[PDB]
Amino acid sequence: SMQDPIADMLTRIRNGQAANKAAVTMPSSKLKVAIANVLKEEGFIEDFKVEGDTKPELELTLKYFQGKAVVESIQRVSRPGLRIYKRKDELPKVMAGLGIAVVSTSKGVMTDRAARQAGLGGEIICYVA
Amino acid sequence: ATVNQLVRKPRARKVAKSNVPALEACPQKRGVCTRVYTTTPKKPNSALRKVCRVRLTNGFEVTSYIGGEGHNLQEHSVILIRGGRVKDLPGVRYHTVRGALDCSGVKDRKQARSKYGVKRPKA
RNA sequence: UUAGCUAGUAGGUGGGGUAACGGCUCACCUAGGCGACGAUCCCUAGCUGGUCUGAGAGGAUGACCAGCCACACUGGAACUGAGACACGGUCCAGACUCCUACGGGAGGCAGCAGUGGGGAAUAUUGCACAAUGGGCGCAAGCCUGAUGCAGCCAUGCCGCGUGUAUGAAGAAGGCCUUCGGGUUGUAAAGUACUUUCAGCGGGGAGGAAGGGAGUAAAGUUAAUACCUUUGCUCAUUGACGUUACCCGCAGAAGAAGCACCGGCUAACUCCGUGCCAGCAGCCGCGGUAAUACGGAGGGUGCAAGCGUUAAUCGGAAUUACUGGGCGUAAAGCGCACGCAGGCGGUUUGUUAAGUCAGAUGUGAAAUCCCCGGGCUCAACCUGGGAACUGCAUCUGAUACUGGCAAGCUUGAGUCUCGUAGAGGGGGGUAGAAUUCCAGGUGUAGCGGUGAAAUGCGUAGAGAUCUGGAGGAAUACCGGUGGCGAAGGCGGCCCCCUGGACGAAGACUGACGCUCAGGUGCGAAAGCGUGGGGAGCAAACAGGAUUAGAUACCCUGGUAGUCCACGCCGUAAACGAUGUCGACUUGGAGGUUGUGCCCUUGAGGCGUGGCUUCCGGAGCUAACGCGUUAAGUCGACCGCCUGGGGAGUACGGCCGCAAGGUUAAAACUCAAAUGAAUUGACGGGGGCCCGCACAAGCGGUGGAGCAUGUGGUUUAAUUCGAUGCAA
RNA sequence: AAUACGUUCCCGGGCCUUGUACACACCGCCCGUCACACCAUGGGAGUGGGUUGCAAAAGAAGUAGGUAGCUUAACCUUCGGGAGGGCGCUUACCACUUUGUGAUUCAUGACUGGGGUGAAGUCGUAACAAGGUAACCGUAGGGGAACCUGCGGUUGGAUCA
RNA sequence: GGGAGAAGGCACGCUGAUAUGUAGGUGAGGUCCCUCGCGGAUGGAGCUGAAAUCAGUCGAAGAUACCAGCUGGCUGCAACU
Ligand SMILES: [Mg+2]
Ligand SMILES: [Mg+2]
Ligand SMILES: [Mg+2]
Ligand SMILES: [Mg+2]
Ligand SMILES: [Mg+2]
Ligand SMILES: [Mg+2]
Ligand SMILES: [Mg+2]
Ligand SMILES: [Mg+2]
Ligand SMILES: [Mg+2]
Ligand SMILES: [Mg+2]
Ligand SMILES: [Mg+2]
Ligand SMILES: [Mg+2]
Ligand SMILES: [Mg+2]
Ligand SMILES: [Mg+2]
Ligand SMILES: [Mg+2]
Ligand SMILES: [Mg+2]
Ligand SMILES: [Mg+2]
Ligand SMILES: [Mg+2]
Ligand SMILES: [Mg+2]
Ligand SMILES: [Mg+2]
Ligand SMILES: [Mg+2]
Ligand SMILES: [Mg+2]
Ligand SMILES: [Mg+2]
Ligand SMILES: [Mg+2]
Ligand SMILES: [Mg+2]
Ligand SMILES: [Mg+2]
Ligand SMILES: [Mg+2]
Ligand SMILES: [Mg+2]
Ligand SMILES: [Mg+2]
Ligand SMILES: [Mg+2]
Ligand SMILES: [Mg+2]
Ligand SMILES: [Mg+2]
Ligand SMILES: [Mg+2]
Ligand SMILES: [Mg+2]
Ligand SMILES: [Mg+2]
Ligand SMILES: [Mg+2]
Ligand SMILES: [Mg+2]
Ligand SMILES: [Mg+2]
Ligand SMILES: [Mg+2]
Ligand SMILES: [Mg+2]
Ligand SMILES: [Mg+2]
Ligand SMILES: [Mg+2]
Ligand SMILES: [Mg+2]
Ligand SMILES: [Mg+2]
Ligand SMILES: [Mg+2]
Ligand SMILES: [Mg+2]
Ligand SMILES: [Mg+2]
Ligand SMILES: [Mg+2]
Ligand SMILES: [Mg+2]
Repeated sequence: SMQDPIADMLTRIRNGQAANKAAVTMPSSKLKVAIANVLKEEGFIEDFKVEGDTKPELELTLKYFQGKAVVESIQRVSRPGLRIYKRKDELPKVMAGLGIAVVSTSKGVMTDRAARQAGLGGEIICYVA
Repeated sequence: ATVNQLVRKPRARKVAKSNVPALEACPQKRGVCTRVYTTTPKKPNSALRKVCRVRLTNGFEVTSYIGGEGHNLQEHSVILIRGGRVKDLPGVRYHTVRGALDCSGVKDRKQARSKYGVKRPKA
């Protein structure tokens, strides 16, 4: 069944991106919306919207550069079968800092960089480069 | 594969099975010569290889090679054996230590003497 | 290949008990307590700091130093004491040994030496309490196999030496050589020169602080006694010890071996040997040139060591947490249901266990690491730091996970009406054919094979027509058609019944996915009882083939194949591809729903389910897979860890049996394996050539002789040529 | 001189293609019984040890409880003895030990089974090509051996003219 | 089904207490109903009475006599009565 909708989100991005799709859409959720926010703010997607009230559909506008996908890799780290948590001084960095790790903290979802600078650790949701 | 699965049944390294069990993790063992004979080897080789059956101080009885050209060994010879198989002689997994106990050195050796129990010739 | 364990057992009351809480103990009462988060039982084992290895994560490990525990010949016991159920105490019992005048006694090295024994293997029955530390004493001191030292062993680590410089046609000798020369080789001899270390003489730190006599001052006190503290002087204390270290003497004098040189791998030649003798970590060397055996010369690598063996980790991503796999290589359980378990859509509030932050305590010292210091350097010793990535308490943060509460409708169900189907079970029934029975016609064969024979027929077969019995299976339809979880399901009709799919809207409100153990299903053969028995056919008999022919072929033919009720539980049970869900370009078909369109044609435009063939990206060792994934992801399960041994043995469970299920080890090899490539080959195929066949003419094989060969003979019948190609 | 339509058939060969477990390449590879030697292992009337459950029997020393007999310097005494102690006896616990019957594990055992390994041996030729009867899987029966045969299943079968 | 009474173990007399005789068995007077009897209910008197635990006690010995299985292991044969 559909027991990890975040992996599903990652994957819908990854596959539509690989399929040079202009956009991708998925059932929404606050947690997805919090991740989409980080992606956009770090320039991995154009923009996003959620539409509807009772059955909210979230939509991500993908991004391309040299007839290439801006998103090179996008992988699930922590997951329902194996939760991954890190401390502030243990926070991974992707591509030596060129990519990012999405981290969920007591102060909401942010990048490894952000959480690092704010003295926090959290659940490592994914890597993106 | 699953994490869950490993959590129920951990990775379990295979225990190495030895090639010289009769030694029981000793560098050599002592033993009496039970039979002293020759035997022919395996494809593609051909010879009369000197071997002996040896009852060791720990009860094990094994066949052991008697390397070098010439040896003066017989039944009731007390010898020292070490690890080391003879490849074209299946079953043979030990070597006799030339020039220890009742086993004499190889006669007239000049090169590699210490592997054949031969004193340095006055010269 | 251990699933159940437990009567002081778990708790309660009260008495007793301990230094103290306590089933510690006893009485009474309750009937609990433990266990798949692994109890019980079985095997093994002292735990740690740390050690070795590894980039790390890990793996392996627990000598030496330090911390804790346990033991003191074996089993049991308490006595004394602050402390013991006592390492050189006591008592009892056991095992064993020693003394004895025979009546009786005595002892316990796992303290330090030492002995026997075992072993591949591990040291002296040494000196001293001078130093540090322990016991006693006011002290002096006495005791201290703790300790400090010395002896033994290359066991390891570190340091140094075994000389330095000069020395050429470059000698002699050796070795190779095409006899020109090359090499050993500045190596040696010669020439100067140095003297560490070992030898011998001479001198001489430090480890020494104290303690002892006196003296003086203070605190004491009646007191200058004594006592004690602190200054002063005098004479003294070192086992090591022939110390470290320094100076002098003699002379290169006393000090170099081990393995290797085929590839991996630094180092090549000759002679000897000849599948022998032998080498060998792996491949693999050895039958006349062996850089691989053995010797030599030469060379390479190490060096007071060098090799071999043993042993841990590494390389090994080869148990893969970091960090792998299961279509064809090892690996998807034959299939489904499902408890425990793992995981779980979306919103709000709450909680604050997980997670995160901070603070505090702790994480012994030594070790490791960093910067310094001390021994002539180094090993070694040592100061300070950093590190101990861990644990615990408190206080916070609330995004994610968990708990709690209310929900939500998209997941999942329920409802209605229809559709297709060899889905299952039971009961009827049909026409074709075989075999058989009964007759008519007919007459000499039928049958079978490559050829035959066995077999059948004048008791009239076979052939033909007619009537009847019986069993088994259902041509055509029929199809990369359909249905089912898999196994598997096919004439027609009815009855009972499961699943799938479509349309529309209503209802329930995460009720879901997966599933170790458990349960059920599960081709054929096989088993048990009773039926049934046409055809087919293990076994068996007969006929053939063949060198043989326990076969393939023929003539027969029993079990079985069929029915009922039980058993068995396996197959290449296969897509050799586990289940569920989400996502990712296309083309042509098959099948089956359904909405729309002058139905105006056997159509035109959509929209679901299943399915076949291609193919795109991507994936893959390749082959291939490719929206029915072997692509991109997630949840859960099963399984693999080189070949043989072995799906074997032993144990357990199961079965009437056959057997099934779970599932090892020794031993042995350096392979086994997958896909694809170039050949060759095939009693595979296609196309095509040659006096290859076919069409012709003349021959050889018979005869006599010539001739060659074989054979036979011989003193010799000389040697060679032997399928086409003698 | 005769005769040739033609390439189905024999023999040698060429090209394309296919299957292969062949590569000193079909005079290839390879399978099992049987014979001989060696290795480890299972079974096996049994033989000998270790550990252990249950049921009982046993009861040294010690400590505690009880205490009539015996005995007693310190305290009490009205001088007769008292209190208290010791010994002895006795009860509880319990070591050694004994008996019966089970369980488990190690070693070993006449003989027997299969397995592995050997330069060459004997019999055949089962698989690899359509391997000359396509092979294999499960099962059952048969046979010196590889195997053969029946039933169902699979393609991991050549050729389809 | 069996093997099985496998094998092997423990208890066993007497006296007292629990209880001057218990659990149980039997059942009268009385009371009440009655379709009245050889009736039903209630009631528990009297009678009878094993067994257990605790404590004590005699003997060498408590199933004391008579009475009343010996047990186990391997193997031939016939299934069995
Ligand atoms: Mg109490
Ligand atoms: Mg031990
Ligand atoms: Mg020591
Ligand atoms: Mg020591
Ligand atoms: Mg220690
Ligand atoms: Mg003791
Ligand atoms: Mg005491
Ligand atoms: Mg102790
Ligand atoms: Mg002692
Ligand atoms: Mg010895
Ligand atoms: Mg010369
Ligand atoms: Mg000197
Ligand atoms: Mg001094
Ligand atoms: Mg080289
Ligand atoms: Mg060598
Ligand atoms: Mg040679
Ligand atoms: Mg090693
Ligand atoms: Mg590893
Ligand atoms: Mg792998
Ligand atoms: Mg295939
Ligand atoms: Mg496979
Ligand atoms: Mg399957
Ligand atoms: Mg709040
Ligand atoms: Mg220094
Ligand atoms: Mg230090
Ligand atoms: Mg420090
Ligand atoms: Mg420390
Ligand atoms: Mg929540
Ligand atoms: Mg008929
Ligand atoms: Mg509602
Ligand atoms: Mg039957
Ligand atoms: Mg037949
Ligand atoms: Mg039968
Ligand atoms: Mg199977
Ligand atoms: Mg395809
Ligand atoms: Mg492709
Ligand atoms: Mg193996
Ligand atoms: Mg089996
Ligand atoms: Mg192939
Ligand atoms: Mg012709
Ligand atoms: Mg002729
Ligand atoms: Mg041809
Ligand atoms: Mg045995
Ligand atoms: Mg054949
Ligand atoms: Mg064949
Ligand atoms: Mg068949
Ligand atoms: Mg009594
Ligand atoms: Mg007899
Ligand atoms: Mg009889």
